[PDB]
Amino acid sequence: MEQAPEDQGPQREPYNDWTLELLEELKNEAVRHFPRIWLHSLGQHIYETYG
Repeated sequence: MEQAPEDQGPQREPYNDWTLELLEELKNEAVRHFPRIWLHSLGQHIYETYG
């Protein structure tokens, strides 16, 4: 074993020493292609957040 374990199919598990780094990737992903992680996320929390 020398890789991030899927665990019951493709499923998140950020705890591992592998994913300690793949977390680094994931957050990198969340600060690379992140405009609509602000804009469609808000677009969503406006549309859904009616009142």
